[PDB]
Amino acid sequence: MVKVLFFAQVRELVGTDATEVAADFPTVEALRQHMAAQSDRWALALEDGKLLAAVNQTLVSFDHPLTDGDEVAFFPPVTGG
Amino acid sequence: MVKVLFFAQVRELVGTDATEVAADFPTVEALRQHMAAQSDRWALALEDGKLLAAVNQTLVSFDHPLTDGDEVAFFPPVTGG
Amino acid sequence: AETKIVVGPQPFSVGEEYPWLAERDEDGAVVTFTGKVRVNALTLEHYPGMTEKALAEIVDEARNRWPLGRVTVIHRIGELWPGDEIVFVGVTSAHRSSAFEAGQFIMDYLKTRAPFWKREATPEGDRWVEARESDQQAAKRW
Amino acid sequence: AETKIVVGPQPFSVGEEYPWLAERDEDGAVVTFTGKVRVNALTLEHYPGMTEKALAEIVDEARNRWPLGRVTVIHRIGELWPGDEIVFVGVTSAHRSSAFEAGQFIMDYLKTRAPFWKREATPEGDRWVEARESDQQAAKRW
Repeated sequence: MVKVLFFAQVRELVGTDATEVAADFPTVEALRQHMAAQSDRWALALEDGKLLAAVNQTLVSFDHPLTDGDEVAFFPPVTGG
Repeated sequence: MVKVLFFAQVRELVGTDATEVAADFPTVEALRQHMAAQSDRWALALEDGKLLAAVNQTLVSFDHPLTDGDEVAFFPPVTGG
Repeated sequence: AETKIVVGPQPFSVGEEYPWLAERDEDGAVVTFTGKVRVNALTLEHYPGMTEKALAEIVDEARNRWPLGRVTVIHRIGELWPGDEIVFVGVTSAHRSSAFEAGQFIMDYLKTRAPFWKREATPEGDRWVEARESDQQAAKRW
Repeated sequence: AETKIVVGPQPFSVGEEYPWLAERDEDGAVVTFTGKVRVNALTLEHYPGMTEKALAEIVDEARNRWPLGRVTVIHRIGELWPGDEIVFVGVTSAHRSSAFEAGQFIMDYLKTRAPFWKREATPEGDRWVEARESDQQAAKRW
């Protein structure tokens, strides 16, 4: 199982803050592809070579491996400061 | 006439804040050489390729020309801030 | 030396933050940066937990590159208004070049690595602020 | 925009100086630098008249290189003690890189072009502080 969090535009488009997905994926990208394929709104939300990801609260490339218990977050380029 | 001011170590060694010299010199360096040649304490005070000069309150190279009425200052490298 | 990291909606005051930063006599140089919002509310969304962790990691890396004394980083969240101060970075060092360099480094990294997102208000609806490639360049140069 | 230059023996407070600097909403970035003395009194001699002129000229040049809003430069004179704040530079700009750059530029130039001299106290007599070639390098790089 992997707990998936969303922020900003990604959150608005998917319509939820978080979801717990009880399935195994090898990488962040594999998870992204399977989530995006649910429906049109999901594909819109998880589209892009700009999209960012964090695993266990560390920014990470999309080839980063996933295991049971990880926290994964998808979000747009940051705009703080 | 040229009014000559001194600061820091230069001031301490020459023993005065200021002096008005009623004579013409072509450049700051010419003035420096003539002042330095007065005595041993003057040569000590106005020695160096570190020594700085200002004419009319602007930092200046030692080949800067002098005229009647100028304010000239001799002082060590600055150490503010 | 000590590090202060604060993420919250409450306003900060440079006049309140400066004295703690400047307390130590051994730190001859103190640099601060304040970033402000330049009628239409801005909201700052963040990732609870990761935001504080990210900020701590940025300061950690700054300490590896420069000999720093006290450091403070404050970033606000929630709804803010034009003119509000949004971010504060304070750094001390024995000498000025380390304080200036580290202060700018911390901001460059905060702008690219801290999970914050700005949404603006505008007459006809909300608009998410766009990130800038120039900030990626500013960060990667270090 | 307005420039404040102060040369005098009186102490300053960043908490007092910051609000004026930060007043304008159009200036999104505010950078400050404070330099401090790190038992033995230090005295700061200066050249009356030229000192104020020099400081004004440095800020003038900074304004030619960067789009600056409000600027404040304060430098103390007379007798100071370890821990005393000696110098303050505050700069504002629309964006952070101009404020950081100009703030450091102003200090680099102040350290090489402003007529100030430091004398220290030490047990067995007074000692004039030595200038550093590294400050000449810092200034000429700009």
